[PDB]
Amino acid sequence: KIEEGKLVIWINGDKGYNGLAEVGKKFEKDTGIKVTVEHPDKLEEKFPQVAATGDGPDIIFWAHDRFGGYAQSGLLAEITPAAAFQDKLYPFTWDAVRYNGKLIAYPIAVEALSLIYNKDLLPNPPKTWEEIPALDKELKAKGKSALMFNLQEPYFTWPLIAADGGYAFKYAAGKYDIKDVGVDNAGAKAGLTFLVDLIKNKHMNADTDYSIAEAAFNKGETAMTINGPWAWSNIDTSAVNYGVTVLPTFKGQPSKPFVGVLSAGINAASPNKELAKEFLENYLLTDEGLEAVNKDKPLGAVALKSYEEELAKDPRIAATMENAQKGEIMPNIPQMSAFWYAVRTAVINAASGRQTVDAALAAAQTNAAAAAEYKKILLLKGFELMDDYHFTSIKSLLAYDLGLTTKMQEEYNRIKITDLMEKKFQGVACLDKLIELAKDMPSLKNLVNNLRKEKSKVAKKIKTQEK
Ligand SMILES: OC[C@H]1O[C@H](O[C@H]2[C@H](O)[C@@H](O)[C@@H](O)O[C@@H]2CO)[C@H](O)[C@@H](O)[C@@H]1O
Repeated sequence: KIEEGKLVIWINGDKGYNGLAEVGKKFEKDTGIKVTVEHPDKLEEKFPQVAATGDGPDIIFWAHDRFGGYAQSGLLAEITPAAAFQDKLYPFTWDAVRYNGKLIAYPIAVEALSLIYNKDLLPNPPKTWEEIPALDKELKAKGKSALMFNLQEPYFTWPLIAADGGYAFKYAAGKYDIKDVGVDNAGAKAGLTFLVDLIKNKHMNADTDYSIAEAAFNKGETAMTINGPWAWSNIDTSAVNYGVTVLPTFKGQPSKPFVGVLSAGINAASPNKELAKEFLENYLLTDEGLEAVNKDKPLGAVALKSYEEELAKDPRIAATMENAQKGEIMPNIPQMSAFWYAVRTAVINAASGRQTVDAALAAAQTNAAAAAEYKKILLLKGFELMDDYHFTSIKSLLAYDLGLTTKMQEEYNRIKITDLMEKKFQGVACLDKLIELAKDMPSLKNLVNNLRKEKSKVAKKIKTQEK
């Protein structure tokens, strides 16, 4: 499926993919091996879909938080660099790409969000979130606004949720406790409430996304944005005299961004693993290779010691690391996918008014901790106890809810439907839905009765967890 004798690379559309293609051109000139760089939409979801069957790119780039899930799924080749190469990168960046004792990617660069501000509109940026409402009032009187940033991805709101105490998974005695989630504690609620209050008081708009915020800052319409180093080169080309600085404090506490390590993994199905390693170690992870990417879109604080010694003198990188040091490196555990999905739903629902802050975060807390368990019940006590005839009928009844074509209704197995069903009906909702759909099927009445019992069992187990 994957073509032998060339390299296909996937990297996100906000990174320096034209600079990476230039590294690939040098590789081709030395070796004759052509290197194609692509930036597919929804890359972090598309890779595990195609790689599951042995398709996809030779090399996948993403922040390290997704890579434990990919490795658990067997989608990644183990990385075994010689000690001489391993010593060229900072040890903590190798930690970010180690999963169950195995290196599963090459670390490239350390990313953290900073406060970016327009020095002509705002010579002295605010030290606190709490000052921003008054600043917005003052700027609105000049036809401007104080702050716009992407409110569709929870990555950008996390620094504020985490500031007063919110967390993802508790790190306890050397490992993450996948049952101890910190998204509905008092600190998380306080931060999300402040965000929702900014929207209620017309200092931000719930529909603001990456493109809208970037355009508004780079056109000089808003005084501040929150973004990572990849954003700097577009501001450079704009007319904005900008600075990069520490994020504002909340309730006197630093904002705590999730720190990501841009990482490159090798597809377990690649027939080009030797070439992919040669490209990543000896073409990309060099001063000249990282510079080629960095001049396109800045990487942040790179993992390669020799080149970071040059970048560290840049005040923008100093600000990036100051923010990174106030935050936490993301876990790479497989549960991160469910965490991000739950938190994305909570922030969007709270910002839009669809849910209160308390209700939105309570659901995200339960579902980040318990989605896997509800899915196990749905699969093993629901779908695997019904025959193919009834499974086909249930897929037909779910066709509108899950968007299933006739071919999808034909090809999708019980594991896939379980995944899709819980994405649509999060947590306990997926059990309720199957119970509702199978209430009236005569041959499934026994199956349905036990699902009610299973639903009750986990409800008890969920409470014993919280107290
Ligand atoms: O919003 C949740 C999202 O956050 C992170 O994605 C970041 C990425 O790390 C940055 O490099 C940049 O591209 O922005 C993304 C947010 O739009 C996580 O890495 C990702 O897994 C998670 O879904």
